Parts: sequence; C-alpha cells; structure tokens
Amino acid sequence: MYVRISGRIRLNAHSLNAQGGGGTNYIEITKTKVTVRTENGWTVVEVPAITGNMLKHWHFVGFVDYFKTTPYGVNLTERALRYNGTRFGQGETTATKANGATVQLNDEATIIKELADADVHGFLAPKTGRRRVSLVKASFILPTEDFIKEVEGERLITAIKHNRVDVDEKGAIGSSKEGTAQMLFSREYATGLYGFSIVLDLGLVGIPQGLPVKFEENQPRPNIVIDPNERKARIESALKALIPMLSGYIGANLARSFPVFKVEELVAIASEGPIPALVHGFYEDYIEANRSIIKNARALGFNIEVFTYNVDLGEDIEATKVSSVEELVANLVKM
Amino acid sequence: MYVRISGRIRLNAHSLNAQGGGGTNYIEITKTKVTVRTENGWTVVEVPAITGNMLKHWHFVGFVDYFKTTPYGVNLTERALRYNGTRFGQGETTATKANGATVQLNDEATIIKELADADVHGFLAPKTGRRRVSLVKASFILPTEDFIKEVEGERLITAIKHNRVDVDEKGAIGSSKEGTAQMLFSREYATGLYGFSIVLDLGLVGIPQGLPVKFEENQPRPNIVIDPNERKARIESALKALIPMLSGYIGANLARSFPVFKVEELVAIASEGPIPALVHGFYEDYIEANRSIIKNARALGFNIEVFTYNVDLGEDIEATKVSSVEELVANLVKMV
Amino acid sequence: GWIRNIGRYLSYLVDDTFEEYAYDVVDGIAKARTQEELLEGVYKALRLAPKLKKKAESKGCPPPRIPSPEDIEALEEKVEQLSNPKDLRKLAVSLALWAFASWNNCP
Amino acid sequence: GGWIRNIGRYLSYLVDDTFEEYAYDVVDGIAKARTQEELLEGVYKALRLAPKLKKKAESKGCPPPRIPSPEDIEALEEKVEQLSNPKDLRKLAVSLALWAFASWNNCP
Amino acid sequence: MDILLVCLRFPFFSVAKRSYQVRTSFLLPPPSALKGALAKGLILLKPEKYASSSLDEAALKAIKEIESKLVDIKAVSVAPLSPLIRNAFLLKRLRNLESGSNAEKSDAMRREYTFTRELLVAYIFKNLTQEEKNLYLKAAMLIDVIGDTESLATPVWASFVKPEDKKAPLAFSAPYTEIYSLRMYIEKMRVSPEYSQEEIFYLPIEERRYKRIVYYARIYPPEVEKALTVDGEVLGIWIP
Repeated sequence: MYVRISGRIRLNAHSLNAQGGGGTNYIEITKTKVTVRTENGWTVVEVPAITGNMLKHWHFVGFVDYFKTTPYGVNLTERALRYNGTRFGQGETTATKANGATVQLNDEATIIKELADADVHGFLAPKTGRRRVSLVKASFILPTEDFIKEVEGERLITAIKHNRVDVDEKGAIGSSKEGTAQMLFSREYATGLYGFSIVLDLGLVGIPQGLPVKFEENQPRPNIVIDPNERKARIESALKALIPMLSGYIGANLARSFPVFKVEELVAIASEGPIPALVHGFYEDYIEANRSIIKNARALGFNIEVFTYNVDLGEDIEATKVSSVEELVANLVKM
Repeated sequence: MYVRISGRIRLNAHSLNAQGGGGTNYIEITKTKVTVRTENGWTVVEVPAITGNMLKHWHFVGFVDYFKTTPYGVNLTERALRYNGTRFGQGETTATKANGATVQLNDEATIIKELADADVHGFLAPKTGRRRVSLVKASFILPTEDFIKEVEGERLITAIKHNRVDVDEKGAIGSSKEGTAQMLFSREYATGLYGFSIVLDLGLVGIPQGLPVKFEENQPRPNIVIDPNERKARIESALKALIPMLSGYIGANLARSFPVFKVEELVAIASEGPIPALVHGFYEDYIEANRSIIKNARALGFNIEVFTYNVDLGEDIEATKVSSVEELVANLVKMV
Repeated sequence: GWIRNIGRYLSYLVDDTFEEYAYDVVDGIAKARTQEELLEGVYKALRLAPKLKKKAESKGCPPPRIPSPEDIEALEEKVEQLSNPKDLRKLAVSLALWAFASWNNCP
Repeated sequence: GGWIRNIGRYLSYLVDDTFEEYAYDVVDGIAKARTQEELLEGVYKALRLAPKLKKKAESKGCPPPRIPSPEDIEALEEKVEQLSNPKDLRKLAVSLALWAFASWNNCP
Repeated sequence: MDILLVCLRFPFFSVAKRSYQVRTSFLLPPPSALKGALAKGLILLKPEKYASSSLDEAALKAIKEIESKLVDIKAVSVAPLSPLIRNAFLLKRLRNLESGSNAEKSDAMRREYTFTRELLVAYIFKNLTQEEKNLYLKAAMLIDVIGDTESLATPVWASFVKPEDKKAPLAFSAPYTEIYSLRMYIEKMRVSPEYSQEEIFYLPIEERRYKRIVYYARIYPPEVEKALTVDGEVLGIWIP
C-alpha cells in the first residue's frame, strides 16, 4: 500500500542523465552544488546527481513492462507501449488505448478505469482540468555527504573519448570533407556511493482523486471505481517495477555503460494508511533519523512494517531482515 | 529470450582500448576510477579498464560473423560486412543492403525486416528521426575490487617501447630529412583479474519498437514483422556471438598483443521473460548477491534457469554445472 | 626544500630535448597511495641516471645534476612518519607537478 | 638506523662512474627483493665485489671504499630475522637499494 | 496560543516564481505552499467533513478553515538555519499547454532547484481546540512535498512549544512591515494559493563571498519583543 524506501547504493562507471551534447562534441554529465561542513566551514562542492525525472520515467518503464504480462494489461495507452508518456496536452481530448479504443477525458474515473499509466503516474487534461497527481514520487540521486566529506579532493569524473571510424568503400577514411561520419566525442563517467529515496502512495490506485470515499451506507468505504482484482494487479505491477530499478536499469547510456550496480543499504516502511517519508539517504545521520521517526510514528498509533537491508536500526524496533531488494518486494506483495 | 551473464576473467599482458593514436608516441591505455574499502572509509583508485563501447562493437563483429553463414545472411547492411558500426549517420536518408539493394529509412518495420544488424544493435536516423534502442547492453571491464585491495597498487602497468626498422634500399637508416620512419614508440600493457557483465534482450528481436503488439484476436500477439525462422536464426547468431567474445576477441591491438584470456568463473541466467540484471563481477561479494537474487526471483514466480561455471552459488537451487563458455551457449540455444 | 633539485631531475625524464619520453615513472610516482610503491617509483625514476648522463654528454648540453646524497636521506626521514595517505598525496602530487615545469636545461 | 646509509654508500660503488664495474643486475635484484632469502643472497653478491673495488680505487688514485662494518651486517641479519612480512620487507629492500644512485663524491 | 514548530530535512525544492521558460525557484518557501502543505494533511487525515466532490473545492475549504484560525494571513515563515544555494537543471520538461505543438512536442526546459540541508518552519495557531489539536499535531508531520513533486521533504520533528516571551534577533522570516520599523532582500510570495493576494515580505539571507558560488547567510535583524527557543538556542519570531 503506502510504502517509502530510502538508502544508499554503489554505482560506478556510469554516465546516466548527462547534458545530451546535441550541439557540442563534448557531453557533460549532470552536476549540482552541495554545501557541507569542513571542520568549522561551510564549503561547497560540485557533484553529479541524477534527477528525479529520470527515476520516475524508469519506474514507469518498469511498471508498463510488468503490466503487460498480467491478463488485465490491455488497459494501457498506446504511448505506454512505446515508453512515451507525454500524456495529452492542450490539443488532445481523446485517449487511444493499446487496442485502439477511443476514451473520453470528461472525468478522471473513466480515465483511470480505461488506463493504467494515467492512474499511477498521473496525467493532465487542459480541456477540462481533471488533474491527477502522481502516486509515486522520487528524489534526486546524490552521493552521500559522508562520501563527500571523506574524499574532499579527487575528481571521480573521467572524460573518456570514443571515436566513430567509418571506412570508405575500399579502405579510405575522411574527417570533415568527404561527407562520411568519422568523429571523436567524449563522455563523462562518474563514480561514488549515491543516495536514493522513493515514496509510493499505492493506496489510492483505482480511487478517483476527487472522491476518496463514497459514504453512502453511513460507512466511509473507499470509492474503488474499478474491479478489486485488477486493482491488486496494478498494485503488484507497481511493486514489482522496483526490481528493474535497483539493478542497473536507471539512467542513460545503458547500451554502452550499464552502470556497475550494487545496492549497499536500505530501509523501507509499509503501511495501509497515510504515513510520512523518513529521510533522504544523502544525510550521514539518516539511520538515526529513521529510527527516531519510526519510533515517533509508532508512538502516535501507526501500524508500520519496517524492513532493513544492511542496517541495524536498533534492536528495540521489530524490523525485518532483508537479503536483497527482491526479498523486500516478495515481502511487500504479501499485501 | 532474455539472458544475463556476469563473471570474472583472468587477463595479463593486454593493451586493450588504448588512448593515444597510432602516429603519436607513447600510446597510453585507458584509465577509470573505482571506489573500494581498503579496511577504512571509501577511497577512489585509478585502474586500467575497457569501455563498454569496445565490448559492444566486438559483440557486433561476432554477431555479423555468425549471421553471415546463415541462409538469411543477405539481410544485412553493407557496412556490417566491413565491421563498420556507423549505423545511419547524420545526413543520409537511404542505406545499402549486403546485396546492393537500397532501403529507405522511413519506417522502423522495414528497417528491422531487411537489415539485421540495425535490429539487434539498434540504430539512430537523425535525418528522418528514427530510433531503435540496442537490445544488447555491455558494462565496463573493470579489475575486481578484491584484487585491487589485494595488490596495494603496483600500478598493474608496464610501458614497453619498441620500434620499426624502416631502412633505405641501400641499407642506411636515415634521419627525418631522408624519409625513413625509424622511431621508438611505447605501448602500455595491463594485467590482473577483471570482471564483466553483459545483458541481452533477445526477446524483442524482430519486433518494431513502435508497435510491439497488433491485437488481431483482442490478445497481445507480438508484432513479428519477419519470418519466425529468421527471428530464430538471429537469436542463435546473437547467442553464438559470445563464443568469440570470451575467447580473446574483445580487445584492440590483437595483431601484436592478443590478450591472454582464461575465464575464471561466471554465472548466466535466462527465463524467456523479464529478468533482473545480475550483479557485476567487479564486486568481491557478487556471488552471494547473485545467489540471493536468483533465489528470491525464483520464489517470487519467475522461471529463471541458471548455468554456473566455477562457482558453488547456493548448492541447494537448480543450477547447471557448465564446463565452458561454448557449452553455456549450447545450453542457451537448446532452450530457444 | 629539497624539492627543486629532485623536481628538475624528474623533469629531465619528460623534456622534449631528451627524446626518451618516460611518462610511466611520473605516472607511478603521481599515483601513489602508500609508502612502498612511492619509494619504488622514485627508485625507478632515479635508476635512469646513467642513460641521461650518457645521452646528454653525447649531445653537448650540460649534463643533468643527479640529486645530491645529502637530500636523499631526507626523503625517508620525512616519509617514514607519513602513515596517513591524505598527507602523503600532497607531496606525491607536488613532485609530479614539479616534474612538468619548464626547467630549461639544454640551451 | 644509521647502517642503511652505510650500506648504500658501498652499493653506490657498483653503479658509479670512474670504476668501470657496471653491476646493475645485483642492484636491481636487491631492489626487487621479494623474500628475505633472495634479499640476503643479493646482498651477498653485492658484498663479494668488495676486493675488486677496494683494489681498483687505490689503483686509480681514489680513496678506499667504505665496506660496511660487521655491525651493519649484524643489524641487517637482525632485521631480516624479525621481518617476515613482505609489506615491510619491500620498503626495507628499497630503502638500501635507492642509495645506489646519487651524486656521491667518491673520487675528489 | 499554541504555535506549531516543525523541521523539514530535504535535499532540494523547486517552488518558483512567475516567469516564462525559466522557473526561478523561490529563495524561501512561499506561505501559500506552506499552508497548502498541511491543508493536504487536513483533507487526508479527517476527510469526514473536509473532503468534497472536487479536489479543488476540498482544498479551498481546508485553506479557508486553516486560515480562519491563523492570527493573520501572513503568519507562516521559515528559518534558514542551514545555508542555501541555487542550482539549475536542463530537463525534458515538455511544453504542451501553450497553443499548438500538439502532444508530441518536447523541448529543453530549465528548472531551478534550491539546496539547503534543513529548515525550521513555524505555523501560528490561535487558541485551537485540543480535540482538533491532536489531529493538527498529526497533520504537522507527513508534510511530504513542497511545490514540485521531486521536492521530497521529510519532517524530522514537529512540536507545539510556546514562545514564552523572550527577546532574540530575528531568524524566522517576517513580512516587510515590522522590518522597516526596526543586506536588504525583498520579495513577493503570494500569501494565498491562487485558485480559479500578493504581499511584500522580507528575506533574512545575505550574500557571502566565500567561494565561486555566492550562497546565502544570516542577517539577524534588530530585537523583537517575542522569541522562540529550540534546544536551548533562542531565535526571533514576530506576530502582529
């Protein structure tokens, strides 16, 4: 249902989410500024950080890939099958399904009933509004502040040069006057131990945004406009989409880089009701923050199930040992 | 069919994927940074490496070699026969087949139907704007972390210099004013234990990216634009491209170096469906992580089939004790 | 501080006027993580003294000045206490930086 | 310990000019001392050349070479005995191997 | 008068100002976003009477109810206790709301993200009832996001501690009314969320020429009759 994951992962020799370099021969990896202490000093460092849009798109890719296998996977947009997802605009008021069925955008109920990507990842309909926020949100991917403190110097950014040799019809080659394609470009590859954090509010899947409950027989029952079976199928697909993310299937340059991936540690909390996100993994003291926040949440009367991988998080808290992210997903799909 | 391979390879005296050009003296090998423990906090060290582009190109070479002999070998680009990886560069609209027939880069269906290299390895057509993501993905060839920690940095690099004996017809070795080229140049040769990881997505071969399914019978029937026999043959061609891969044909300077290969250990998984990516062999604890991933994926409801060479894995799950790489690819092609 | 004298000798292995082009030793001394490989690399750099002497003598320009034995023991006398690699990297890269200066040797 | 310089001064005579005894192999073998056995063997080969240099220095008008004292040999034997770790052994060997090349003023 | 005091630890946030193409991120979060942040907590936590047919209508009802119990429309403010910096990202934020460009048009779009380790934001509540005060304590937590969805903000702590009338230099933000009455930064932050108004506020962050990027600092305006304490350190807060 409502799940929140935060942790640290090791990935090196990667060029995920670069600046494209569509007009320049040099392709620069993404960078961002970060402030950190330097033993009584607020120093600033330029470190690579994967944007949350990349993670959102790749989670969407995993979800649409896992939703095709299920028998209820017909309810998808034609854009979803192509890993599109612009999701309409000011000029479109008609949705085309996977089989090519016209769907009107009059209300969010029909949109989420006939489409699955629009239900989980939201959409926008400028014609009549009907805005639905994304149920899954992700943060940036920064190296942990402990790593930044402990490296101080060093670049951990390598500009590796690649050529595109184009032999002519017999054996010849040209640079810029024969019309051939022979160039010498560069790519930036980064390393380090990064931090990730995602929040999945899957408890609202299949429920219209405007009507969380129906409240007709004097009971506040959820307003599930869809069948429970494929609502559960959507939940399972969204939860399984996490598997092809913490394995190396995030970012860009996947064909030539495929980052050397290894999840280091993580904490996840799952509950059937609204719950707060714990803390990002970029902070050095995020484990103690997780412990304090879960203790405080349980003090207020919240039913939380906590899973930990490569982290103690104290002994008082009844936490579940996790062998790998797939063990976490298998434990999650129990609900 | 989706298959993932990850393992370690012993490799010494290899000048693979150098930096400098041929005419420039002191050709230097590529270097890359990695993060390790060294019994304390994280530290970054610079080690020789082989880029993923080199591995992808040599996979392309092997696939072309093994697809030429098939009866459908005509369906190939003329550049593929030259081992030219420039697929539809900037400023062209049509391409040439292997037999000389022209093909128009207007739609992806005909491109993947008539051209096999552009289908397995993907392509880009900026002039028209067409796209196809490569089905094969490769990682860097990085020395494994425990080996780096175990050698405390003897640089793993030897700069060996040598020369040509270009001499005049009269027997005199002239200077630069004569026209001779008797000069010394240095090449850097590396050594050590490396790790590799390549993933194949051969389940989408012969299927256009835009329209994976056609829904003829209201059910997800895949949009196979080519004959099933051609798709199958492409599949075992891509699978057999691994035989020259893990034998010493994934490097440069093969004429004078020919890297000394011996696969130490590896694991391969295939389940003709969506599969999690394995853990790269660079990490020292990748065996346990792969064992856990395989066990949890199988328990979750995935039909993973696992072949292992020179690793004990779990000793309780169904893993096939393969003896070499070509036996592994034989087992892979027996399950198509 | 006994860096210029060894720095110019290190530069002697890189200058274009001496066509031997030994960059591997400079890379090794620059990329030093602890004591042993740094000492080994500086030993390899210092081992090429007869080659440089007999190449400069045959050319005409004044012979290179090998580091004097008075500053040799300073190297170990300072680097024995450098257990922490963070402080070691300072001089490990300073020597390489000095090795890439102009250092006009042969007029 | 003070004997490293003493033995390096002697090792300098195997490489320096005005002596025509270009024994680079023994110096490299001492520098490449993987184990204590071959380190001691290389030191023995370096020491065997003592009479030759001792006589040739006075044969060409140079001060006699400073052959290491037996105290230096005793200290070296103690260090070899108590060092069974290649980590320390490599730097120990390099310490006295580095002194061979220097601007020694052997012959004034 | 039980004043809410919550601390948010977030990597970045991208609430911006009105501009084409560039979306210049606010230096400090606007009060409208801050009040909507817990209006979401109101609508989710107890939707018995605060949830309506329309999400916009329910949100507006929650905003009206929450502003009825504030001392002033200009009540909530943040405290830059950590330094602040601004970075920019060129993302594929496709523009398809403007006339034309159908639905398959995607172009480079530059978005500005503000980085600061933690902030302390205080909501001013006036004599709120205890039975609803427990629910409001719960709603102080679970402030998931501020503005853009990728601005994940995790509230590490939240409490109700009275100012007990101390004298301290100003640390929390304040409107540009008491500051003038007694290193100048003035902004407009749209006190109330716009639905289908604008006031002037002081900003207590100054420039420091410490590195290549100029980053932000403290100004500590003159003494204020009221102050609030956190873990033994006193800070200045103003209430009309």
